[PDB]
Amino acid sequence: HNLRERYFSGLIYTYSGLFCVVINPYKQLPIYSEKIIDMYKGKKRHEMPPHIYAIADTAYRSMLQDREDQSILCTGESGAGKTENTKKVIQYLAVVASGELEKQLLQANPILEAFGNAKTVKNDNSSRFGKFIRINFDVTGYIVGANIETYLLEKSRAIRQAKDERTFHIFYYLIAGASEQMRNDLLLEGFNNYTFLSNGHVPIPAQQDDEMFQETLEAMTIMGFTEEEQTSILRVVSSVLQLGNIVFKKERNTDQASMPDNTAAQKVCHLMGINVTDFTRSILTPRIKVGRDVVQKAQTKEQADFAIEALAKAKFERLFRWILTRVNKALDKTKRQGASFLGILDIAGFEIFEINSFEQLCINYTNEKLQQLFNHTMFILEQEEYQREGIEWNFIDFGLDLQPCIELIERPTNPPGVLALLDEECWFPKATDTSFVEKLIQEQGNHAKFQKSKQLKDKTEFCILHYAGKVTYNASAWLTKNMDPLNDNVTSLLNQSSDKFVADLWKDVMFRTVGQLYKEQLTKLMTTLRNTNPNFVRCIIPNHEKRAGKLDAHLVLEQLRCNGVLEGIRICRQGFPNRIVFQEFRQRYEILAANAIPKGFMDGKQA
Amino acid sequence: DEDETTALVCDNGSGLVKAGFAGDDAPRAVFPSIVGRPRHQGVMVGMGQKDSYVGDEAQSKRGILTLKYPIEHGIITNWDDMEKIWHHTFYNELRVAPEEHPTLLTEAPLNPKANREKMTQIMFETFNVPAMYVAIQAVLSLYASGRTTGIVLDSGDGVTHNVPIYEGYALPHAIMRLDLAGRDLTDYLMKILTERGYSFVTTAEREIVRDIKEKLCYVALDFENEMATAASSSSLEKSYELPDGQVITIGNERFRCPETLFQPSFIGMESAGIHETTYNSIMKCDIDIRKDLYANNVMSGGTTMYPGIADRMQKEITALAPSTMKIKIIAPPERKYSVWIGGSILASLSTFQQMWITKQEYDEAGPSIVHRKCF
Amino acid sequence: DEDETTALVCDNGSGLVKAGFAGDDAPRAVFPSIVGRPRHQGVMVGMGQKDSYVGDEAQSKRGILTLKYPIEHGIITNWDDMEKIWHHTFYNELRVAPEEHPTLLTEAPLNPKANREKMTQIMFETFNVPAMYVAIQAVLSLYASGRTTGIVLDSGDGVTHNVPIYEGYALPHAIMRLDLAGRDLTDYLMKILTERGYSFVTTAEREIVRDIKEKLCYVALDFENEMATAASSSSLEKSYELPDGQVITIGNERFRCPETLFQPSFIGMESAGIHETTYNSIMKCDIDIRKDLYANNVMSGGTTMYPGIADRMQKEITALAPSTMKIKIIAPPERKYSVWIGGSILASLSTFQQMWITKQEYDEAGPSIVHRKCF
Repeated sequence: HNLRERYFSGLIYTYSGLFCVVINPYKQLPIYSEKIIDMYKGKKRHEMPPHIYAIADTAYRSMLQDREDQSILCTGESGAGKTENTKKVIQYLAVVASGELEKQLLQANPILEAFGNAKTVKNDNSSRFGKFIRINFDVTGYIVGANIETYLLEKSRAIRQAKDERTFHIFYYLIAGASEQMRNDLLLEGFNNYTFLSNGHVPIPAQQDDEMFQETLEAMTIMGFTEEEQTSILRVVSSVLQLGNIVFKKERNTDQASMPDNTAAQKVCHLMGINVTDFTRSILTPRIKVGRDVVQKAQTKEQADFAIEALAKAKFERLFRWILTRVNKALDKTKRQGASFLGILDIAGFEIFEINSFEQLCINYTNEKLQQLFNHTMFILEQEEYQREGIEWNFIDFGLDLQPCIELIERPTNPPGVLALLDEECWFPKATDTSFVEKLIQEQGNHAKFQKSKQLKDKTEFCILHYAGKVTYNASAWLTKNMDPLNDNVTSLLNQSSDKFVADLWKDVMFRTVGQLYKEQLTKLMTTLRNTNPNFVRCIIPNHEKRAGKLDAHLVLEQLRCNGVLEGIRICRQGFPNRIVFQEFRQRYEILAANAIPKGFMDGKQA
Repeated sequence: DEDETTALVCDNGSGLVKAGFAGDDAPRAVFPSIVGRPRHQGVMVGMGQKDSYVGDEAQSKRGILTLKYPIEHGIITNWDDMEKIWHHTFYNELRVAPEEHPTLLTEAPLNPKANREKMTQIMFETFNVPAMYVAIQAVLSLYASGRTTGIVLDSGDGVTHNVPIYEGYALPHAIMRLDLAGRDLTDYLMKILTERGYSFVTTAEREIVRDIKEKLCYVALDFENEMATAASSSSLEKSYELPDGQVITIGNERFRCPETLFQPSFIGMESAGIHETTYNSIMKCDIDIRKDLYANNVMSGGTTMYPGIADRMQKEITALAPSTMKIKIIAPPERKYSVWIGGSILASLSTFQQMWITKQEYDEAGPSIVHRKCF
Repeated sequence: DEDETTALVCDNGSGLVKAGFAGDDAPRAVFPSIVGRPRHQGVMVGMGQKDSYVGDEAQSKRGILTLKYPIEHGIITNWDDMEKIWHHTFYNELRVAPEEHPTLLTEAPLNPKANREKMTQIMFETFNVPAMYVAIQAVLSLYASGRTTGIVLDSGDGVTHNVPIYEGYALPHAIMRLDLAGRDLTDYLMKILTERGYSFVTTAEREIVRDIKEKLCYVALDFENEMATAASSSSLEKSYELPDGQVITIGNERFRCPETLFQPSFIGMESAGIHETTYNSIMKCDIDIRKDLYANNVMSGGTTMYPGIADRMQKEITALAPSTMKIKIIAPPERKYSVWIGGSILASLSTFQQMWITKQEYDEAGPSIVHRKCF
């Protein structure tokens, strides 16, 4: 009701536990202006009422004045305050400091929209990655750098998508938006004539593949991509797309090689400039890397079409990675003191979604480890509280409320954890989703927040008591986006590309599952959040439909829990939530059983 | 190494030994079980001055060397030279210490206790392995094939086995532990080369004959047609040169080897063949269950590398079945080392955590711990 | 409960337990009171990781299965197998838990306390049935074709039973509990098949024989003549084959079973005849009343579903009676399942709401509430 009537009275910005709850209106409230830039320059989180500029100054004065690098935590549903609170701090610093470079972030974002952002449920232009915008400050705390970076590039989404979750939008941006001239340069089969883009939303909701594809091209250019660098980028989008269509025919016994009809390989290889025959036959016949030798136990055509999906996955992954690279090339100043920095967060936080699958397990577990930093720094400020007074009570490390949810996803052997049970079954020369759910069930006790479902439900499904609240996972379609027998022969062919920019994408050439890759992307964004004083800005939905001035406190706490801020509030409660000041106690409780102690009494303690 | 057991693997058969580790679909290293030692070691005009020629090292100067086999038909026989081979496998071939990684030493099912003891004690006294699985040389061929059940053959250079996977899996009367393998194939090739006139008496010349076979050999689907073909060097009487000036013209004798595996009548005593005791394993399985194993006639080993092993063995096993039941051979994308592949893949999943002899398992339960962990 | 009580129907006897729903004319499934349990359930190529095979699921893998019985002689011989039976019937075949689904099971009259206690307990301790019902197997077959009065012989593939209804209802010394079921014709069949040379020992082969008796079988109208014909493969020597090539040309043996239906003493038991005990349960009343018993001899259940049954039994009751009181036999529109069909009808009827065993009925009134509700 505080949150609700506050937002309703305008106060999107409510403190909660110890966090700047931005019950995001999705309009960057003019609490980011130079007046508020300076009304907070000098004014950290708790110094002033709840603000991305209170916390933006926490960050800054840690950067200039405390000479400590910073990271404005900004968690929650993708685009539910992310760009809101991120550009909030960006401008705070832009005038507090010298910003300019984050401005290419805003033109990075459409490209991030293209190849890194994939649609999601509570957001259409949703970053299916979490990015951080590290604004790099002089020792004087002056924005001489700003470099953005995306992790949780759901290469799975680059191949197999989620519900209300398009691929990385460009795949769509490509077919609709990339011209049919490109559609043939990019040999762009239709959205669902491509194995990917199987998600129904051809365009982004409230958006279009055409216009955000042109955002894609032009913004790639503003980052430094030629429309032929862009067009090879797009050939990659489309050739990834082609890959799922490239099927390598299998045999009854565990065999090695068959795909005669490499016309989808013909397409991927025209786009990538690579050889259709090398691509094909070497997915037929990859040199399986086994030790002192790399033996032609050529991947069973199981692993061959798995190398196909792996090629598409890692192909588009390094596509958007080189893309975000150019993003940062023209984005950041190559000159910066940057002796301090501020990593402002734009991630899809605790995602309360309907599809909870490989990509969504990795996303929700990512936000698990992120809100662990969040609630642990809430523990930090709660301890700061108890040490501020003489408080015999230093209540539990509060990010610990997250941990059993987390190794639940992580444990790789010794009966292992969920995503790493997936990883096991991808370490097999074959695919074993059956042994995957074998491990899910037998390991549900080996996890501490694994909710292995009922006698009949657990058989392929289960749950994972995420810190988003429990999130039910059917882990049966994860190996196909995780097996990743990335065919080093075919990816080297992608380096052997005749499309030279395609080679630039995978100048880098079986096991190493994608579950581990997405845990990696988590840990990356997690360090970018935690490596500093995690600056307490929260991105809260009064409506994930990107609305302003409308609220139900329902969606408020939905994102609070999604930012862990409901948990952070419980955690202030899990600690010392309130603090009746001494003289507050004297006023309040002279009438309440003081009786020799009139209010305004002398002895702070003894009164 | 990786987040698995990532357990090392000595796919140590009796004619070949394969180094490696988990998370891999094919042998990391292949060096014969044959460890060699020169005849005139010391200083010669010819030789290369070594002592224990671990693996193909043996095969070098057979004109002036000799060649022993630390494993003979899965019986890990010279566990000094098998320690040479385990040093080779993990400490040299793997070049990752046996002492550091769980290792996996492959063995003939129902191997003598002594060989098991060697494998374990040695991983845990000569190679101080944290936790080594003495893995069933055939059941590994099974695990590599993408299967965990069926007719489980490991045929040839090295040693032949056939594990049934039914109500029973491993018994001194349920698994074919076939000492009829590419070793007997080699010995017979030697005998018939002497018949033609190619006198081979020393184990150096027997390994000459083995390297002949393993390359000049044929799983004789029809021994006799190609035998008449190979009375002269047509396509099936092939030559082999030792670099000292020795050319060996191997007649029908090429495919006279694998037939020893299948049809041991080539030798002249009262013994049994490969597919026969293979079906003996399948027969411990019930009517329905011999029918069952028939589907997975998993095969591996050295004689599985001579032309026709799938056709020969499956012709035979299909015939070795109630005609109400058909049989199909599983051919891994690598058979002779599908022992290695299965051991390493067992090492890859959680399964190796369930299957090693720990170093402690040994030091406590003696080397009998093999029996106490894996036969 | 449940105006049309939706009440699940388990025609449970020694053989076919029939699954289904309120108000239907044939069971939603049929599966004998037999649960299969393999020998060792090893990791076979053909295995199931399960041990409890309810119904014909027992009949399935007999090559490795031993086949136990939930009911025999209308006696629940295994309530845990009847747990299996109602998991099958309701949880599996009705695919609707007997929990929350009233279960108009069946149960023979004069069943020992054990069977009623079980049926209710299973239904209320494995299956927590909101409203179980075990109605009279025979009176259920009565209710199948829409009857309410007459002597309704029901011998399902469970116990042989007859409840002579008249202007009132039957007597406890005039109610047939014949030492007979589908199991007895089965076992006699096994013995007589072994006689001619079709040997059966195990419950595997005995249940081979039960599926013979249920299908390779015939109500013998001229038993010994057909026997002579079928001592050689001429007219009733009809081969069931165990799928290993075990030729069982069930000759005389087939219709030798329903001869045990009409004469259960063929096995060695001192029981009476089925149609004879119809006549007996008929006579035990007054002229007008025993006559009403004479009249309507509904032959019903599974073992009265062999070729020639009704008129055989009818000639029987006529010859086995005075000429002062006539006898007629009713063939239910689905006779083998008439027990089930009357269960389903009583279920749809208000009568299940007038006759059923509630879960609480057992929990408070003891399991004797089945005694209070099964008659």
